[PDB]
Amino acid sequence: ARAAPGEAPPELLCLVSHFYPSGGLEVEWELRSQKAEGQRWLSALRHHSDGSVSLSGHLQPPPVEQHGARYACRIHHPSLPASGRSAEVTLEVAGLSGPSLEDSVGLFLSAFLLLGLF
Amino acid sequence: VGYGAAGLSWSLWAVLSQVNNKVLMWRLLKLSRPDLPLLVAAFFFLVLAVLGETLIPHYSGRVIDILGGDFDPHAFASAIFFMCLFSFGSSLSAGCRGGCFTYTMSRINLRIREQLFSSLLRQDLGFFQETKTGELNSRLSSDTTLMSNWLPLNANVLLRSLVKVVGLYGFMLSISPRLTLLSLLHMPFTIAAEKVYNTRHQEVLREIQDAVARAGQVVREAVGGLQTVRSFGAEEHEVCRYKEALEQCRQLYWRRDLERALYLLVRRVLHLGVQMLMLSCGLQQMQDGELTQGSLLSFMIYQESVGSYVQTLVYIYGDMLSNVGAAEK
Amino acid sequence: GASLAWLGTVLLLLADWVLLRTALPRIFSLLVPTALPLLRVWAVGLSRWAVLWLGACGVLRATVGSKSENAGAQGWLAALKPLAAALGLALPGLALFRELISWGAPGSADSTRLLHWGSHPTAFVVSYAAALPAAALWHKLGSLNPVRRLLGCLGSETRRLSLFLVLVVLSSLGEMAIPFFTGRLTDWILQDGSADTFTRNLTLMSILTIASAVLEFVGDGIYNNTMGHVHSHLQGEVFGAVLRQETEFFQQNQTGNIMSRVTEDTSTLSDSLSENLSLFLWYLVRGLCLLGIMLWGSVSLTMVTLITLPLLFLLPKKVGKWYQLLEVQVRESLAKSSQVAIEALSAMPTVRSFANEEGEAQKFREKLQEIKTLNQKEAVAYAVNSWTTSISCMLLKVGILYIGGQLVTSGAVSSGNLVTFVLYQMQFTQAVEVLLSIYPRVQKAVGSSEKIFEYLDRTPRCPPSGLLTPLHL
Amino acid sequence: LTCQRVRRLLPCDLDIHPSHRLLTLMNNCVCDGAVWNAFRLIERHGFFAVTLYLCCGITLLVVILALLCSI
Repeated sequence: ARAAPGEAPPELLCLVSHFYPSGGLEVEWELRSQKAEGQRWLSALRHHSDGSVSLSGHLQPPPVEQHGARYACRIHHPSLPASGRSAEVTLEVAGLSGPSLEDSVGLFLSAFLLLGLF
Repeated sequence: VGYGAAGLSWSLWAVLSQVNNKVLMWRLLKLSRPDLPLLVAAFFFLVLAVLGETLIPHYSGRVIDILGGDFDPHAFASAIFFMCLFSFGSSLSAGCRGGCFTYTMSRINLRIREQLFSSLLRQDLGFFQETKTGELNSRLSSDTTLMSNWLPLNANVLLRSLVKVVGLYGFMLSISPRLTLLSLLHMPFTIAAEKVYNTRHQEVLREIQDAVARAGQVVREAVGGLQTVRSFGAEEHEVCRYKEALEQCRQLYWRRDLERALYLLVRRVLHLGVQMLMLSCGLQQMQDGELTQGSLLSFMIYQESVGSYVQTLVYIYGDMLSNVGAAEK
Repeated sequence: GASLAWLGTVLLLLADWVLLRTALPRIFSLLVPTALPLLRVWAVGLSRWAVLWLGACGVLRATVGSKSENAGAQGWLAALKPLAAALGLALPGLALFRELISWGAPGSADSTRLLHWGSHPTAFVVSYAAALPAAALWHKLGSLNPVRRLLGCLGSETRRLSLFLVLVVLSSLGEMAIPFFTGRLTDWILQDGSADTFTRNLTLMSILTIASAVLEFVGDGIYNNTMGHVHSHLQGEVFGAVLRQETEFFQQNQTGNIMSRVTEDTSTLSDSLSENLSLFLWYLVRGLCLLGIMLWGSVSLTMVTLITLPLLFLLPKKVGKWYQLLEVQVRESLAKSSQVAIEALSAMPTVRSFANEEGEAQKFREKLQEIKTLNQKEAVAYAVNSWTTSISCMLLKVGILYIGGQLVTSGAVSSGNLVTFVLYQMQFTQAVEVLLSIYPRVQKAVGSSEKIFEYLDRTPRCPPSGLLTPLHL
Repeated sequence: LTCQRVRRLLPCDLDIHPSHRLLTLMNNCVCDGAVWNAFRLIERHGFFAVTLYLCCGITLLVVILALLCSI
């Protein structure tokens, strides 16, 4: 995901796939650590033929200093080790930036060419 | 394959089998003898230029490598300084060499003109009864130019190629004598094509000079007797005659240029074919394990370079011989 | 007049900076969906161009009403329209070109984030600073020597030199199509087991090389035929012009002199013309290809390189007149030698009846001595000009290398693009050196052709022929 | 091979007219700059070999000068 400065980051979605037992799942959102801000909720359980279930943890981060912050979902389940299993993402907030030298010279070339055509 | 080889060798030898050109070139060398110090200086400067140009590439590559990778300002500055130093020296030597060659050409031209005029002044009067003044002047002002019209460029190219070919052949022998012997496939075809083209070229050059002499005689008669042509209202007639002579000259020029272009096309095709053959043979050897990839690339570079140098040597030598022998009168 | 025009221009600038900067992006973002940022940028650019063009038209109409003041203000206002067009269409054109170049590696930051760059004051200033010089150059070009006389000979042959140029361009394209379809050599030759890649690439390369060779053959044939026609036509014209003069023109100009001018000056002129024109056109086309590649590499450094070429062409412009005078003297001395030879060889009974072969030889030797003293200067100038050209191009390369190092340290240019640009800029500078070496040859050709063009342009000092042909006289 | 990094569009020798040039299989690697690099050749073939080859090349020209001087 690539956010913008002052714009609401997209609602991140963590998928926990094909685990049994259904109970005992702990999905925690972290900002890498500190707790990831943003309204976090959970989806219903989706059963499969083999009997395992899947869940979706949904996070809505608040409007977004930082340049390479990570939003991650950590899953703690009895079958997993004590550390659990995590899925992280990268955030970019460089939605605005001044024109580069290459862009300026390219604009000059475009102006020259379009004036030549006319 | 044996039948084909025997037939192709027989055809090449038939095409391959000059003394007049050699003696005229020796005469030109005798006439150029007084310019020996200038030629010595030119050769010295040529050698210095080649030696400097062998050193420039290392520092050019150092600069490129520094820019591409980690940028160390001190190394960048040192490489720039040495590249500039060697380029400066080589350019100075090249300029001196070119100036010396040009002055030698001019001196040879003036010497030719003086000797031809002093020889003409000694002839018997029947010689001047049997010849025309305009044509003599055309010889003295154009064939002398032809005799010395190539030294600055042809001499430089010949000497550079001569300096480089021996070393390149040594290197490619060091890598692979087998492929080095294979690479000699081009020489027969090169020499045969050069022989055919040189014969045609010399013939057409002589015809061109004759036509130029005829047109010069037309102008000579028209301008010398101006008051007589103008008293019969015959200027348009003289202009028509001159235009006919110029048309003949133009057709001869066109034949010369067309044949030269066709020869260049033929030798480009030969070069491409022989390079393809060499690449195929080297690839087969590399697959068989005889030589590695780096050796194959190095040998291809060296062998193509020597092929180009040998073709240039042959062509330039033939061109000098044609230019000298076209001024036979 | 002038005050009203300046006030209108200032008001237009302020309006563009205030309203068109911010209002238009909002309007075209609300009207256009977010799925087409390029469309938003194009719409904003077109709207800005239309507004500025309407303002310029209104200002021009207002100024035309009054004619009491000078016309310089109107001349300056004439560039308002191209400047507005540049301002409006600089960004959308670049965005369209970048989108069309690659569909998987967007440069972005212009087409997307449309309002973030239109309203960006930095981008506004950059667009104005880019549009000002382009508009200035376009207006200067639109508002619009012996070399012209020299080149006027190639008037009726344009339709054939154009074919020559087309064939040269086709050969260049075929030459460049080899790396773009077969890649680098090691990509296929070194791979062991190559059966569908070695043969394919080898055959494609051979076909392209053969096609380029045949195209060069045809172009060279066309060019040589055209140059032969030019040579013949010029010689005929010079001879006719000489014969159209008056009876005393041939008592001031002697037979050998006129003959040398007609037969020898024209031939040297034509040889120089052919050689240098072929060289110039070929290297011009290849330099344009190299410039395209360099622009692909780094646009900024390519512009920096193009800025400094006049600095390299300064000195030749100064020394061209010296070259012309030197060659004029050389031709005159050759003509005097021709006169001596013609006069001596036409009266041999008289020369021998007085035993004066030695005197004729001495006169010829004196003329040759003059020519020799001129040739010494020719050679020295050749050496010094070679030095100057080499040093100039070396300094060009060194300066570009230093600036590229500064840019790579500053992070403005990536290392790979910098290396590619440098490697192609070296070839570009070599071509520039070839052109610099051509320039003195053109000056010498002017010097050589001075007298024959004087003959051609001379006005005979005799009455023209009449029209009376009565049946009975 | 760093020579194959760039595509040669001009003739390797600029004093040769373009119409007289050869269309080479290996562009920018057979040019005199890429081939006759003193440091690379000394590394690959040894100092003695390169020096000997250059001496032989120069002695060819010395022989030509001697022949011209015999006249």
